[PDB]
Amino acid sequence: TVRQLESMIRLSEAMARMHCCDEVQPKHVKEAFRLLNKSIIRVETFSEYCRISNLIVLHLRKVEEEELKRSELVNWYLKEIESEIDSEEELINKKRIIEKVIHRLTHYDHVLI
Amino acid sequence: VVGSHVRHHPSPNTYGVEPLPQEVLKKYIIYAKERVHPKLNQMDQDKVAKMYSDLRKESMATGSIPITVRHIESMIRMAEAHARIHLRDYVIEDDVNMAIRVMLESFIDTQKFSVMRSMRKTFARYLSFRRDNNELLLFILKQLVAEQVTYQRNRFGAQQDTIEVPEKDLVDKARQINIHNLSAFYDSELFRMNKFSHDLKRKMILQ
Amino acid sequence: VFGRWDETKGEDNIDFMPTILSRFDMIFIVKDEHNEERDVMLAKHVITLHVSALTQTQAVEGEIDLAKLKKFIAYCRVKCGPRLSAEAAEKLKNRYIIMRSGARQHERDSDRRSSIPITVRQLEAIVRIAEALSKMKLQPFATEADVEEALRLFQVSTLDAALSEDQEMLSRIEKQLKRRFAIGSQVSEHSIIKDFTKQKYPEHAIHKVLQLMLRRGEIQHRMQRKVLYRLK
Repeated sequence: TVRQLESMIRLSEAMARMHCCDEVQPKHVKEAFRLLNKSIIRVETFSEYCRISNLIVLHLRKVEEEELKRSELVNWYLKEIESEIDSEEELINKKRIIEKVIHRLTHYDHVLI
Repeated sequence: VVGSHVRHHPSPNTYGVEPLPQEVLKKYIIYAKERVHPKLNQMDQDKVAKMYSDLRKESMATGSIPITVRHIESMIRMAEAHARIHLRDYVIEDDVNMAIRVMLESFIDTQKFSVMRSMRKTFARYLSFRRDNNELLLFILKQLVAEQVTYQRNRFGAQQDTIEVPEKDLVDKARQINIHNLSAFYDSELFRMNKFSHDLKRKMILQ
Repeated sequence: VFGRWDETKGEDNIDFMPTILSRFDMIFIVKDEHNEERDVMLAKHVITLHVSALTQTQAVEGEIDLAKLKKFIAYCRVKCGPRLSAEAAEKLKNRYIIMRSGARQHERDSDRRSSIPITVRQLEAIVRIAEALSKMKLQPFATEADVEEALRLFQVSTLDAALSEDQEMLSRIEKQLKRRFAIGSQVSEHSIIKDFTKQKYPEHAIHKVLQLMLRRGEIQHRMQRKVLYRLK
């Protein structure tokens, strides 16, 4: 939040006081920014599943709002990926993965009906 | 925030022409409270009744949190408040419309996603009183930009250096809102404030 | 209990135990009866009251002033107190026996314990209401008309609260719709309307059931407002 901005300003002032300089220069701001970033720790649980789910939700909601079935969705996703997959083995593996993910989303997560 | 911090060391952005000084504002408030008593002798009951009936009918059609009599009373209060601002001894249609808009916005903002979206789509007529079409077009452009950025972040895994959007989608949405001209929006100050640019060579909007 | 009344659910809308409910003489239930023509009347009445509050404060038709009404009520309470008569007592006996028998039959048929029981306390409440009606006229003895009015009021309040054919018919429609619908299937509103009109049920009941289901969240709109689908 903005409290982080105030903390950054305070840390820059503290660093300037430490170095006895009369003005705040970008080095102190960079140090404060680095320290604040190192303070934050990411949560460990998966990202690929979230990205695929978000893409599916975005596509389905765009289709619904602008104006398909499960097979149509899978075909559209494969068509979009076409430029990214070079071999048939990877294509079929990704197809199985997305089919399982869609089944989980429809049945387990209840996100899609 | 940084400017405020820098200014107060020990050693004009709004569309309004000029904000009033605090003492004049206090005197205005005192005078309005002391010597203004608006009257409702010129109210239009038919429009209010029709609006209330339609609101209740469509709220029950949605089926969640129907409107009641209370809001109307609040609306009346707000109308009187507006009549106190302009020192009018009688309430006119402008204050009633403003109170209706404020009450409808407050009621709509408390609903959930689908209901709020449906109500916003249905009641665009009342919520647009004394509004700016440029603001609505800016909202549409922001929605489109947010959608594009979300798609880019989800697929590519990182943001790109530039954001582009076709003009045709904005034109179609404006037609849906019954707007057919956008030159004023391009020349509007809000367009430059949000750092948007329009390219006729590609018929695109870039940010 | 749920924040708004659910007509089809009937009971379970009251959290109070039957013990505390037995003490109350009368129980009234008010619902938001949505009529298009009624809301206009209410809005116009409210606006007219707000407008006329500034100018005149006068009785509509012979209404008693607040101070005069207060003094009159105090005088009536202080002055006298009436008691019942034999014929009214016999009539109330017969009516109470019939009401208790009907309540027992209704409880047996519905196969569910009523949250609003009928006991001797209700008989005493009816006696008290009749006595109050007689006291209102300063008469030393009550008449049959006061007992009839008290019985009418007690019916309209308590029997309507406890027995809460329209609601049973709505329950029938709800059961039929639950049996006909399936999870994940889509149904057009016109199909439902035609099916239930061929069964000769009123359209208003069907619309009310659909609105209640929408409130609960079982029914959702897929394509505009023409086709509905079932959720849980």
